[PDB]
Amino acid sequence: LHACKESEYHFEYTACDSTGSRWRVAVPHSPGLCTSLPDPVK
Amino acid sequence: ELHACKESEYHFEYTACDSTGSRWRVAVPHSPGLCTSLPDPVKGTECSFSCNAGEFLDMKDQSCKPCAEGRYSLGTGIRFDEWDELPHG
Amino acid sequence: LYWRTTAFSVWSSKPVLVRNIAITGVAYTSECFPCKPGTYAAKQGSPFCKLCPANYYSNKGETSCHPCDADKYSE
Ligand SMILES: [Cu+2]
Ligand SMILES: [Cu+2]
Repeated sequence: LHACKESEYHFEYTACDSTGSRWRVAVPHSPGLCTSLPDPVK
Repeated sequence: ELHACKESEYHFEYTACDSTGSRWRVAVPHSPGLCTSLPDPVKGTECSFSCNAGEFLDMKDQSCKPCAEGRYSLGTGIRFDEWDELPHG
Repeated sequence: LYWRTTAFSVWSSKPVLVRNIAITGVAYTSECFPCKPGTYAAKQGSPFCKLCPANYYSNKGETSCHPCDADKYSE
């Protein structure tokens, strides 16, 4: 699995918690394709 | 520069449900900027996983675990057995 | 620790060069780190990430170095 560039990923939001905070996570457009994805941020 | 967090610093969480109903079991650190090299996201359950009464959803493997001893789960529901005051709602 | 060099003024020199300072016994247990870019590790337990061979390239966390293109070179 080669490292993925800006193209094969979309940035999706996690589920809202009780306090109301979400995490911006980066998801491969199709399952199983790369590693070293950008770190999720608030 | 950052760490390679063990099982103790990264927690699984589901992404927002899309129109079709697919979720990704993305790995999230407990606090921002603490580790890198998180496990790759995998397919989650189709936005309708409902564990039966007495079970809780285990994120490591997406299945309903039978809980522990001396503890109850109430399942996908609620109960209003207490009536000292009017319950909220 | 002290590193010191004093050069005698003999009217002539090549400076002393120091690399890979490794001090053991500090801070008790430490955690694992992803391999730096351009370095790869094959099996678990590596105390260091081996350098990828020339004409090959790699990135962070890779277990192997991907081959490079024909029209490209890499030290
Ligand atoms: Cu935590
Ligand atoms: Cu390869």
